[PDB]
Amino acid sequence: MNKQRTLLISSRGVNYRHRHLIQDLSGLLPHSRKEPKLDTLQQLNEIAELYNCNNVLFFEARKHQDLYLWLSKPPNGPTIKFYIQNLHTMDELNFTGNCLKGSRPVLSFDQRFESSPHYQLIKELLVHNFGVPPNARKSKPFIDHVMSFSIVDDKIWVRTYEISHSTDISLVEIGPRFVMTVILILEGSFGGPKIYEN
Amino acid sequence: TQNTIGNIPLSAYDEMPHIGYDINGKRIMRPAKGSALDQLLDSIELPEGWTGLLDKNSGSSLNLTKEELELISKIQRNEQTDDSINPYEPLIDWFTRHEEV
Amino acid sequence: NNTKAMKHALERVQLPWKKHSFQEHQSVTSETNTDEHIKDIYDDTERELAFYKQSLDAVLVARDELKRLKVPFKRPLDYFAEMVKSDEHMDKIKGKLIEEASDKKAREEARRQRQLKKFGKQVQNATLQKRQLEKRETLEKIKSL
Amino acid sequence: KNKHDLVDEGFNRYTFRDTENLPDWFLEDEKEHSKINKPITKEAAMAIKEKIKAMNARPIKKVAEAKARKRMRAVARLEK
Repeated sequence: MNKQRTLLISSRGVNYRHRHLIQDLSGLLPHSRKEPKLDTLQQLNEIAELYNCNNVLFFEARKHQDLYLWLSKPPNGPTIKFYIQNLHTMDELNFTGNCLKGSRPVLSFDQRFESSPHYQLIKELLVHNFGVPPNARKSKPFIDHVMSFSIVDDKIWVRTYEISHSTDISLVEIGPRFVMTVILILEGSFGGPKIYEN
Repeated sequence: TQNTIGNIPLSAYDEMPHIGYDINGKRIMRPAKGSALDQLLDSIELPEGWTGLLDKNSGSSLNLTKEELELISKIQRNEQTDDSINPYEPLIDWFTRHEEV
Repeated sequence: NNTKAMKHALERVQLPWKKHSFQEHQSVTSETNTDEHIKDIYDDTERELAFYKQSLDAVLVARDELKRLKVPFKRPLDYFAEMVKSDEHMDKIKGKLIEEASDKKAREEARRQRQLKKFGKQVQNATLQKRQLEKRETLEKIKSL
Repeated sequence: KNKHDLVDEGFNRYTFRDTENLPDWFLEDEKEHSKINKPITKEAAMAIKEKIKAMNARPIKKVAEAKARKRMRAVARLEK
């Protein structure tokens, strides 16, 4: 019943670490239509229109240390500008554990996401955008990891834990551990007046 | 895909009676138990679309269709890939039709 | 910051999850956890454990609801499918873990071998004289009878 | 790559060329120099070496003769 597709795009100005985030998210998401590079705002709807994308992850970097994810629904959806502060990529050696490449995750959430309609919208968009469809073409059956989402100090801390089994269950943390500071929410996709500000 | 095992080597499953698992978890069984005669025949007079690699769906050798083999040859001798087109269309003068004042 | 258009956005974007199976959604909300109960908010040691507790909660609930349906949960150890981190990458991590374990054991045996070089002489002469004490002990135990 | 992808790639620098009416002394100079250097793999070179290898390529005779060569080499390095 749920049928979705993500577009993973980049901007010129993305460094080493941020490139590894597009690598590892394209790994974890089986419905990730990975795209190389974009140069410029309005074009991204049309890219999504070509590949039949239900979602568009636009990773921007203005100053080369920064990262700004522009999560969106293409045709008329409310796009969300983030600023991602902390970063620990997939290829950091302290993390131990193999998730299946693009298996169905389990989305974990928080109480304070239902506190406002504001955090309710990002909660929903993280469910179907950062999540998975039940029958994605590159998706692996037996469920093997989670997506831990939790808010503290007005920012959502994202982690991906591989579940560990013994013969009841453990779970060792891996993958992109990062905060998401909700900067801005537009009314339409990359156009129209701004709904939310900080 | 319907075999759902990625860029892993098919060295694994050579000792199994199945090639991997698929969406909604069930056993993709290896399709046939061929004769030793047929296997020796396919190492002397190799199959039509023989490609030397192993299929992901089944342990059997991945062959090619007649149409694909035709398409590879038509790339290498250049021979017009997309048919139902004329190589020599009449120059339809879409701009000189209307005289300038 | 008008919540009106936000609710209008929730009208268009959302899909009915309660009107369908869990498998279509697969999102255990860990409501009743605000994660503001954590002491040492900028120290990230209690915070790691608190996030771990939240994750483990959602895993157990998802295990229950997914077991309620006839869809399997565990990795069978019978499909060797493609994983996120490559095998050479996993050999790098495992290499590092065995390296750190060998370094810890190296410092433990360092204390051991240094003690053997310091008190090796005393070990020699004590064991030898104790052996001779045992010689005279046994010989006295024969000479008495 | 599927059929649809190769049909795109098929339109080269060298498409839309007549070949049947033309004299041979012209085509034998075109066909030598009409080869677009597409990237290869080791994976393909393996199979094409496995495709060309014929039956009498490695009999018992030539295996025994190969060892007869290497024994003579192992003797020639004790001649010094």
